[PDB]
Amino acid sequence: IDTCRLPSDRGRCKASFERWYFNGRTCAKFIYGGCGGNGNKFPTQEACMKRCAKA
Repeated sequence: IDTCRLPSDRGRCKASFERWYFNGRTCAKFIYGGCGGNGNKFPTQEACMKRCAKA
């Protein structure tokens, strides 16, 4: 699991939506405007846990 290592950006921009991301092993939460994301970013925690907590 090398996707949970990628640093997800919150992308300030003109957006401000709360999303989930991987933090080493556990999940996290912040205001992700939608600018800056690859494989560590995720809308719901269900995917964040199923990608690192379930995998």
